[PDB]
Amino acid sequence: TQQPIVTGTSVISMKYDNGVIIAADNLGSYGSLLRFNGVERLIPVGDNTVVGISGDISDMQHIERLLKDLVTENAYDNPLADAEEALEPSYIFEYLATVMYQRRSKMNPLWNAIIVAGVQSNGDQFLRYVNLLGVTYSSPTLATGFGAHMANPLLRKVVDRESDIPKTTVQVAEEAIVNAMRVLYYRDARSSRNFSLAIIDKNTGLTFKKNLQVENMKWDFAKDIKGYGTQKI
Amino acid sequence: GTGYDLSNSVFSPDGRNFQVEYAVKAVENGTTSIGIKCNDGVVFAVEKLITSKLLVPQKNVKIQVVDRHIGCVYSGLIPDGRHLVNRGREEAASFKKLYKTPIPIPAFADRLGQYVQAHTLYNSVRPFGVSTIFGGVDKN
Repeated sequence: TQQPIVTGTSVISMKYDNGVIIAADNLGSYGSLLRFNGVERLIPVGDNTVVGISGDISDMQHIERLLKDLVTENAYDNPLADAEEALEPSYIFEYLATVMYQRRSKMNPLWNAIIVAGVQSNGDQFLRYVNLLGVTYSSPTLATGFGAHMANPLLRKVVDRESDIPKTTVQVAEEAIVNAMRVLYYRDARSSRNFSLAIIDKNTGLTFKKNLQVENMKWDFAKDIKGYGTQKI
Repeated sequence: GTGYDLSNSVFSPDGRNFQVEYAVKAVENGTTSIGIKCNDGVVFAVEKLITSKLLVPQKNVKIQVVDRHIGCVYSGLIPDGRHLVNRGREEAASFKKLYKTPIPIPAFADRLGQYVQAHTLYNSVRPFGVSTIFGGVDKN
């Protein structure tokens, strides 16, 4: 049993016609102190999977080390490591889920919420969640922490059910994700303006975008607000 | 008298360990393998005898990798070679976990060295029946 110390907030994602998109800001909070700003919370595994992690940062770094090892280990005595026997998004997820559930079962969790995004070898999109309790689930859109409350509602207006996937383009999807990141920056006190975004396309491959910034913010209407009820000036 | 060659860690009257010398015979009886150090790397090559047309070509790989920067090849009892590489891998993982940096070739060499030497210390184990050629690139 423990308590999280340095933490990462939301991780949001959704799937479109040809792949999946996942994003997360670059902040490492220490309680209410916005302590670290160069924190990458999207972990690429090979060229078909990206693991986004929220929660305790020390545990995130541990999970990072675990993932790099899975890659090394999978390459051992494996002449097809970069082909038919390369790590699949589903293998990576099952592994982490297994670990997450064993750790909670020993009353010593990895204090995180994880989303595994990727494209399988047969083209299928892969999007699944797992957290510190070992709980898992899939949906056309997935978000952790605050994003679950404010991002899913916006992302679900684009893909409300399975049949909406093929009708959704990378452009529409990325636009929706970027808008969601802005909304989170407006109402989540533990969020940052800078974030990373990754796209896993069954055709274009893996596109990892670093140092993005929330832009086109509306603040002007603030000049007209005065007092908290009766004040006029 | 005699019998100095029947037990692994016994010193013969001339200070030798006959069981280790017999292990060498198993090595000399094996396929040939080599290693060449170049101006910025290393190359490993090995002879793979074709027992019959039935062996699927290019499928019975003998060269093995340790971590991501080390290659190992050997001659003699193949299973003993694999055993040694498994240990080498645990050894490399352990070093990286504690020190972060991938294991230096000289450091890795001694790791395999100490383990192999350990198998000449007791009569409860047999020496390794392989000679191993390995290496890679590191910080220097």
